Amino acid sequence: LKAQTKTEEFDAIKIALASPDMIRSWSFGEVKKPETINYRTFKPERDGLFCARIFGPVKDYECLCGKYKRLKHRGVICEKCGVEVTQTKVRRERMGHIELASPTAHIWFLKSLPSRIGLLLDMPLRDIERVLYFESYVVIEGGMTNLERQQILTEEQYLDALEEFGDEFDAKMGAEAIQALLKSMDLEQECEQLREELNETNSETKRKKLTKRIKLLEAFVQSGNKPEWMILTVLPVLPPDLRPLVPLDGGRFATSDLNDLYRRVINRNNRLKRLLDLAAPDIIVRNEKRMLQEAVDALLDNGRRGRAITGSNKRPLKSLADKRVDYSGRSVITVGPYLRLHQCGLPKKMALELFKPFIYGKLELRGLATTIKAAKKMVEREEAVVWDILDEVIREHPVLLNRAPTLHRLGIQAFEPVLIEGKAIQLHPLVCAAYNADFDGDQMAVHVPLTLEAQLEARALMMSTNNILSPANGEPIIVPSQDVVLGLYYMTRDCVNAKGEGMVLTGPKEAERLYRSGLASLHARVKVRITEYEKDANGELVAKTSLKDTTVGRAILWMIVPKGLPYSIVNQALGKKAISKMLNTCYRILGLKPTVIFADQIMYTGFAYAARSGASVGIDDMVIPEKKHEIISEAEAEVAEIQEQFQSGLVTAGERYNKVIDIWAAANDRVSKAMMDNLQTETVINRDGQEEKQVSFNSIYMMADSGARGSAAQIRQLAGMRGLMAKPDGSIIETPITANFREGLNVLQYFISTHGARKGLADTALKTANSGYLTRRLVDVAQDLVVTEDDCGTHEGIMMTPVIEGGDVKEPLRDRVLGRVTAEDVLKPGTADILVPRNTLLHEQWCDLLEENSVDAVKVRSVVSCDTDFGVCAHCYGRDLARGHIINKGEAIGVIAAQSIGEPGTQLTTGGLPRVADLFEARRPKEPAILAEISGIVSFGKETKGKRRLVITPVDGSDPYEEMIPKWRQLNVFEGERVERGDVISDGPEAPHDILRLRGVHAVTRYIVNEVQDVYRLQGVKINDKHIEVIVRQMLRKATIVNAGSSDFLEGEQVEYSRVKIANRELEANGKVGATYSRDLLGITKASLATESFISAASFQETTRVLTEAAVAGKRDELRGLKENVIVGRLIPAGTGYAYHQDRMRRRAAG
Amino acid sequence: PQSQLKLLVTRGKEQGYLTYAEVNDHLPEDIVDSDQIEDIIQMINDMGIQVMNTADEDAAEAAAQVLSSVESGRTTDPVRMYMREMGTVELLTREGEIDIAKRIEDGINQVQCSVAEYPEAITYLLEQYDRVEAEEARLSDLITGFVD
Amino acid sequence: ARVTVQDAVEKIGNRFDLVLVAARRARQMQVGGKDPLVPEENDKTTVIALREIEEGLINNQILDVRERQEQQEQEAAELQAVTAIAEGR
Amino acid sequence: ETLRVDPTNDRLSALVEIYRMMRPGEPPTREAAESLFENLFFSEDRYDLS
Amino acid sequence: RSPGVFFDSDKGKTHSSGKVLYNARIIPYRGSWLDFEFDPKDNLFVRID
Amino acid sequence: HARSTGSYSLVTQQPLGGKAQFGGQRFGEMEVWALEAYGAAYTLQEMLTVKSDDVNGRTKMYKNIVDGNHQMEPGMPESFNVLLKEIRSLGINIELEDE
Ligand SMILES: [Mg+2]
Ligand SMILES: [Zn+2]
Ligand SMILES: [Zn+2]
Repeated sequence: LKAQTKTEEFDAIKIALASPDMIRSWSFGEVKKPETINYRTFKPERDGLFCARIFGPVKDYECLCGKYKRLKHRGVICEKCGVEVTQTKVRRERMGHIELASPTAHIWFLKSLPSRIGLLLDMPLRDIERVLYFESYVVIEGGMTNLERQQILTEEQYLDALEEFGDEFDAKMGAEAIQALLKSMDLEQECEQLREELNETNSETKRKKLTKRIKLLEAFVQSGNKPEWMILTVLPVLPPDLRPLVPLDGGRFATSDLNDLYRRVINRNNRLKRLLDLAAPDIIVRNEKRMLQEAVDALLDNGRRGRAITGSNKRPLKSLADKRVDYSGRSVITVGPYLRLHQCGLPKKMALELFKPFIYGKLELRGLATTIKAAKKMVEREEAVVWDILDEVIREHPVLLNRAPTLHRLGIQAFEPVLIEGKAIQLHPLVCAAYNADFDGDQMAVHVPLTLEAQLEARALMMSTNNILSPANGEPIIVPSQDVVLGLYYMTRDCVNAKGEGMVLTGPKEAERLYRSGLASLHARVKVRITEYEKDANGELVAKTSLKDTTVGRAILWMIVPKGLPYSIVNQALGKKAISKMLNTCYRILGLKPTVIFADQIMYTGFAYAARSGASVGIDDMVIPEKKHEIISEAEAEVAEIQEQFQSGLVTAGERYNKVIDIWAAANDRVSKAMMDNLQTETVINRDGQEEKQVSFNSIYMMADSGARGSAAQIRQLAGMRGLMAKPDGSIIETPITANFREGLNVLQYFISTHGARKGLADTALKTANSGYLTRRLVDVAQDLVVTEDDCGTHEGIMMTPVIEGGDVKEPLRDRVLGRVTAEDVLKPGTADILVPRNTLLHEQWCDLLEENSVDAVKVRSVVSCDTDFGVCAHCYGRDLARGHIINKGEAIGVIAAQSIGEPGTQLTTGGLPRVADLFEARRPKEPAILAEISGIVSFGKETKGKRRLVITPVDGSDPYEEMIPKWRQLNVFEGERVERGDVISDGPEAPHDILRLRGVHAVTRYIVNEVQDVYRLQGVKINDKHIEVIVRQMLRKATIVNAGSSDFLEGEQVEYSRVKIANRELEANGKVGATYSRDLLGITKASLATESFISAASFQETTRVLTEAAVAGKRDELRGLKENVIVGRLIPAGTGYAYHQDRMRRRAAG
Repeated sequence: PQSQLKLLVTRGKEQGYLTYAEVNDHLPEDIVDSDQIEDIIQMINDMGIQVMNTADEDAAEAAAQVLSSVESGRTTDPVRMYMREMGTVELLTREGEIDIAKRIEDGINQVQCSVAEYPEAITYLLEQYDRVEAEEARLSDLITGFVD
Repeated sequence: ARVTVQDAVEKIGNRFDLVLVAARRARQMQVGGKDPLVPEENDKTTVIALREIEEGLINNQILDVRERQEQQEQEAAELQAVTAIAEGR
Repeated sequence: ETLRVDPTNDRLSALVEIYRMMRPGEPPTREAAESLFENLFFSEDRYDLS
Repeated sequence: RSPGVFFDSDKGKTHSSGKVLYNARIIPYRGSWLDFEFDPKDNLFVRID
Repeated sequence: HARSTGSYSLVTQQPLGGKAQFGGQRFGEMEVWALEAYGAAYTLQEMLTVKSDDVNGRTKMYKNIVDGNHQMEPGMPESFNVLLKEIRSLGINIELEDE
C-alpha cells in the first residue's frame, strides 16, 4: 500500500538546517517591496510585506481587484492580479521569501556561544567576525604555497602574498569568505586525519579535544546538515496575519514590530542591489553589506548586538527569537454544610451561562425550540421552562472546581452541580482542608468537562468522593476540621455529675430519646446495652452485644458508626486525631462507600451538636495564673542579682547577658505551665461527695484540646506573658514582654512586637515562592516518569527498619513498611515458616501480622531499585493512592511525587526548606568530612605544604592511593589503626557523591531520604518515603562508563541505556564485550537538564541555545513525553491516554 | 606580571560566587560591552553559578570562556567600522579634483570614440530614426538632443 | 447519581480502562446505535455505562465481541452487494 | 600602594583614562576629557547636591 | 536615600575573607555618583556611577 | 464571572473578553500537573486544545455539543502551529515525520 502524502495524524517531529531551495519551497512569492498598504484603499500593495498575490485574499473567497467574488470560483488565479480565491485563513499560513544580494550570517549560529560556524571550522570567533566585517582577509584552501587554510591575513599581507603567488592560493573576506570556507570543507577527510592523529600522540590535552571534535564532526555528518546553510542566501518572510497591520478606533492602526524589521531588511537589501548595479566603490558596498548583516541579525534575534529600536518608540522592537479556556468561570465561595461530599452549590446564572450550548441543544432536542436561534432567544429571555431543562443537563454532568494556589493534585476536584440562588459558589466543608481555602473571601474557579471522556474522567478520577486520601500519605484528607470536631468532642466527653448519672438504657435509641427530652445530660456516666459487630469471620460479619460503660453522648453517636467497627472507637474523648483514625479504620475495614457516607454523617452531627453546645468565647474564658505576678517578681530579682554581679565585676558582659536571658526564658516556661495547669484541670465539682476534679469544660480549653483550633502556644500568648521578642538584627532582648493580650500592651511592647509580626509576614510571603520554585524543579526532574511495566520481578530492594533515633522510636517500622511490597519472603523467629510470601503488598492486616510476631526488619522493593527501564513497575512502586489498592498501570507517579513533596513545603522554616533544596541538589557541604578511599591500615605521609598527605595501605592490594588532606583541618582517623572504606577520616557533614561512590547506591539513597525526612518530620509533616525515593531514582539516572568494547570511555550516559546495552551484550554480540560503568548522583536541577525531547527542553531551558543545538544535530523529537505532548496539544502519554500512546507506539516501529 | 582575564575567573571560582557587579569591573579593559555579559553569565553559571544549581562538568566552559576573553578593537556597530574604514581615505586637493575629473573625461571620451568607430552603431541609429519618422517610435526615445 | 466508582473499579482493575470502556459504552448509548442493559433512572449515559460496568454485563471483552459480531452483521447484508462488484475483473 | 596600581602619570593621562572609562570605544580628546571631567561633578548645570 | 555622603561596610560576604571592607558614596540630588571603595589588597578605588 | 463561548484574540486564537463579557479562566502549568497526576488525558486535551487554542476544534466541538454528541476531533492547537511558522521563518527547517 502507498504510504501517504496528504495530512494524516503525524508522528514525532524533525528539526534541521534549511537549504536556500528548501526555504524557497515554503515561499509562494518574493517580497520585493517595503510597502505595506495603499494608504487610501487599505488593500495590500502587490508583492510587499502585505500582499494578496503572494500570501492571500483580504476577504474570504474574494479576489483583490474584485473580479471573481463568487464562492463558486475557487482554484481560479485571477488574470488582473494573480490571487487564488480561498479563505482568508491561508493568509495566516503561506510563507514568503527574499533573495539576498550578498550572503548573510545567521546570528543564532554565529553568536550562540557554541559558535557553531566557529567550532565547526575550528576557527575562533574574533577571526570570523573580523572577516565578516571586512576587517581582514582569510585564506580558503590555500593549496601548497606558503599558507595555512584557516589562516587570516591583512590588506598588505594579502597584497604581498598575492604578488608572490597569483594562483594556487586563495583568500576572500566577508560573508562570502565564510560561506566558501564552509562549502569547501570536506568532513570525511578531516575525520580520516583526526582518527590517525588521535591514535598517534599520547597526551590528555591532545586526544581529549581531538576525540570531542571528531565526535562533533561525525555527528554533523549523520545529521544531514551541510555547513553552507549556516550562511543565509534566501531569507523567509513570516505570514502577514502573524504580524497584523489591523486597524483600530479613531482610524489609527497597530502592527507588529516584525514589519519594521522586515522593512529595514528589504530596504537595505534593495539598496545593495542598486549599489551593485551602479558599480559603487568598495568602501560603500561594504558598508551596505554590513548594514544588511545588522538588519538581518536584528530581524532574527535582536537580543544580541545593540538592540535596534522601533519607529518613534524608545522600546526595542521585539524580534522572532523574542492559557485562556472556554466553558469556565469563577467567584467568591461560601459554606453550604447541607451539601453531601460529592456535590457543590452552583449559582443559577453561572450554570446557565456555562452550559449554554448544552441548553440550546436539549431545548431544540425535545422540541421546545424551533431552532438554535429560537433557543438563544429563549434563554436570553430566560423563559420559565429553560430552568427545568438546565436541571436536566446538570444532573449527571460533573463540574471541576479549582483554587488559586494549586500544589497537590487535590487542588482541582470534580463535584456534581446543585443549582443555587445566589452568585456565590457553595463548597463542601470537608474539602476545605484539601484546597487550603478559608472563607475569608478566597475565590474559586469552575470548569466544564465537555466531552464524554472528560465527564467520565471527572467522575472516576477527579471526583471528590473518589479521593478521600492524601497522595502524600495514606491518612484521610477528609478529616473534619473545626466546628465539627468541637461538636463530636462536646458530644463525646464526660463530666463528674449530670442528669441520668449511673442509670441504664436498652440502647442508643432511648439514650438519644432521654437526652432530647432534657431528662438526661449529653455527657453523663451511664451503662448501656449496645450491639457491636465485627467482620472477623472469613468475609462475614459477626454480631455481639454487651453492657458498655460509656456516656449518653457516645451512645448517641454510635448510631452513626456503621457495622463492623468496634464500640471502642467512640468510647474515647473523641479528639481530632481519634476522629481521624476512626474514619481511617472505617476505610481500611468497611470499604469506600461506607467511609464516605460515614464521613458525611460525622460532619452533619458535628455541626449539629456543636451548634447545640452553645460553645462561645468570653473575655473571662482566658484565665491568667494567680501566681504569674509572683514569678515575674522572682525572675525580676534574678535579673538585678546578675546586674549587681556585673556592677561588682563578678561576671562579664556576655555572661551577664546570657544569664539574664536564661532566667527570663525560664520564667516564661514557669508562667506557661502555671496557666496551663490552671486552665486544664481547675474545674472542681462534686458527685454525691465533697469534691473531685476533672478536665475543664472551659470553652477555649475545649477548642485547643479537641483540635478544633488554637494551641497551647497561642493560649500561652493569650493568658501568660508572650515570649521575648527580638530585633531584626537577630539579637534577642533581655527584657521580654511581660504583658499578654488579655492585659493591655503598652506602647514599647507593641512597637517591638510589630517587627516579629512583619518579618513573619515577609518570611511567609517569601517561603510561598520558595515552595513553588521547589515544586517546579521537582516536577521538571520527574514528569515523564510513569508506571509502565507491571512487574519487573527483581528481588532487589532496601532494608526497612524503624528509625530508632536517640531514645525510643522516632518513627515505627509499621509505617515505613506499610503499603509496600516485600522483596523476599521473611520469617518468624523460627523458620521454614513463611508468613509473608515473596512479593505481596503489605496492607493493614499483613503489617499487623508482622506486628504480632516480633519482626524487626523487612526488605522492601523500591522505585530506585526497579529493573524496569524508562519507568517504574507497579509491583515495585507500592500501593498508596486515593484508593487503598495497589498503584494503577499508567498513573503518572513523578508528578504526584513532586507535588506531594512540595505541597507541605510552605510549613517548613543547618535546617529548614533550604536544607531540603540543598539535599535534592546534591551540593557538597561547606566544611565536609572525607571518607576512607579504601580499607586497610593508614599513615600520615610527607610534611606541610598546603596539605599533609595521607597514604593508605591495603592488606592484599597495591597502594597507589594517596590522598592529600589539608592538615590545618583537625583529623579523626587513627594513624596506627586500620580503617574500612567509607569510614570517618574526619568529622563534619558528608557529600552524597562520596556516599554513593564509596559506600553504595542504597547507602546514598538511604542518606537522602533519611535526611530530608528528618527535615520534614521535625516540622511534623507526613511524606511517605516513596516520593523522595522516586526523586532519588531520577537523581542517579546518569552514569559514567569506565571500561570499553561498545561505547566511549568518559561518556555520561543513562543507566537505562547502558544497562540495556550490556544486558543485551552479555549474550549474542561479542560473547561478552559489555562495558563497566559508575553510577552518578546528579542534582535535581541538573538531572532535569537531560531530556531526549527538544520540544520539552525548549520550554524550561534557554530556548535559543536549545533550538540551535538541536537544529545542527538534526535531532528528531519522537515525543513520548508528557511536556512535549502537552505543548503539541495531544493526549498525554500517561493516564487515560496511556492506552492510546501504547497502542500507537506498538503500531509504530513495526509491520 | 600581567595576563588579565584569568583573575576574575580564578577568583570567581575560589569564592564560588561573584556579584553581577563583581565581574563587570573585574573584566579586562578589553570587553566592556553591555550585551557581552548576557551569555557569559550563563557560561560561568553552568560551571559554578552566581547570577546575583549548575553543571559540575566545567572544562569546556572555561576554554571557550577564554576564547571569549581573546574575542574581547572592533566593537562591531557598523557605524564604527565604517567611520573608521572611510577615515583612512585622504582628503582631496583642489587640483586633485581636476586631475580625477580629467581622467574621467579621458575615459568616457575613449568609450564614446570607440562607439563612433563601429559601423553597426551608425547603421542602428539610422534605422532607428527611420523608425522614428515612420511613427513606430518617438524622438525622445532615440536622442536627448544633439550638441544643441 | 453514582457517588463512588469503587465497584466499577473492582470489576475492571485498571481504573483508567474503567474510564475508557465506560466512555465507549456511554458513546454506544449517547449517539444511539444501542440501548441500555440496565433500567435508566434518568441517569445520563455516563452513569448508565458505569452501572453497566458494576453489574459485570459490560467490559472490553464483551464490547469487542459485540462489535466484531456487528461487522459480520453488516457483512452478511452487503454479501450480494459487494460480490456484485465483480466489475473489478 | 594605590599609586603603585595607578597606570597614569600626569593630569592629562588621568583625564584620558577617565574619559575612556566613561565613554569607551572612541578616541579621547584633550578638550573632551577636560569638558567631561569638569562637567561631571564641577558643573553648576549637570551637578547639584542642593 | 538623602543626598550627601554615606559610609558603608559590606562586611562578611565580600570575598569571604572576613576582612570586611569599607566604602564611601557621594550621592547628589541630580548628577553622577561618586563612589570610593577598598579591596582585599587595601588599595583604594573610585568609580563614577 | 462565567463564559461558554466568547470572542477570540487575533494574533493567537485564544479566548479573550472584548465585550466586558469575560475571557475564560487561565489554565496554568500547575493545573496541567494536576490533570497529569490524575489519569485524565482527555480532560487535559480538551482543556488546552478544543476548548481554547484550536480554531477548528472549538466550532467542530460546539456543533457536536448541540447535536447531542459528546466527542472531540482535536486537531493541532494554533499556538504550536504559530510556533512552527516562527521557527521555520528562521534558517530552521522543522518537519513532521512518518504517517
Ligand atoms: Mg486565606
Ligand atoms: Zn482580481
Ligand atoms: Zn520494580
